[PDB]
Amino acid sequence: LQLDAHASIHENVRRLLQFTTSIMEANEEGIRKDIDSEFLHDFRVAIRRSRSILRLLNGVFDPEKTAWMLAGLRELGKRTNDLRDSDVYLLRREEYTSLLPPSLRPALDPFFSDLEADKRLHHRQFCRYLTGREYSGFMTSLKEFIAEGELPDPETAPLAAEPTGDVAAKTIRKALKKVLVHGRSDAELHELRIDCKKLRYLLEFFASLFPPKATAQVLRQMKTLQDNLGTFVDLTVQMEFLQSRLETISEAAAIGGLLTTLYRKREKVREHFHEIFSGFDSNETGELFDELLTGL
Repeated sequence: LQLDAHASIHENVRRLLQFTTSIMEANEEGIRKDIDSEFLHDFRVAIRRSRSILRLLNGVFDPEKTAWMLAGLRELGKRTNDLRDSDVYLLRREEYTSLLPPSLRPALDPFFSDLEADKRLHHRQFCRYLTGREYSGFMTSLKEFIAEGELPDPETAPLAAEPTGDVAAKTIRKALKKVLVHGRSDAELHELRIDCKKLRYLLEFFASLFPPKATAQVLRQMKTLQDNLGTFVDLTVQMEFLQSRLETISEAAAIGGLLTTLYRKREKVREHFHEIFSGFDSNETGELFDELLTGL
């Protein structure tokens, strides 16, 4: 993504949406033809990033347009959830049967055949949504709206006319601050993980304003904090799923198996958090951001 450093933040956020919506549209065929699971993944990342930035930078667009985009994107994202789960868990097939004693492994067959049936249903549901008018009406209106370069009423869109550099340095700095304030359980790790996502999204949005070498230095600096939190949440999610699948004797032993194995690992991940954040919460970190943001 290529930003104009002296353009208003309204201009640069529009450029972001142009970019992310073009990703959504580019990935529709691969999803519909079921080429592989990466297409839906990239489609979801584009939505998540759009929603995140539009919310972090509230006041860049007219308030009615902002709520309309956010509500539309939220519902679009929601539409992708069931199909994404289906792809995701089927992809864990080799891995899941590898955690189990060879005696519990065959009891996972009905579980994966259920997943394949779910995949078929969700694929059809989502494709029917992608080829309908509600989706295409939304996307057409969205593209049309993001083509509008004219600045909105600054009374109710007070951020729109501000210079990007200013906004970039202020928002990143505040996002880093939130991470540290908050880092200094379960609920603490879930929240902190979102703090880091929000920081990462801003970095990736604003990257073309920086020298390449300091964006990477900063993202490498965050990487183990983000790996910790991301794995901890993903395992929680997996456990929540496997939990639910139980309510619906061999198969039960197998899932109790996976559940137990993932709970174990999640506690180890947990235990290693404090070390990692304490290493991130350093004077060096705060300098690396100084170097990134200097002169903005």
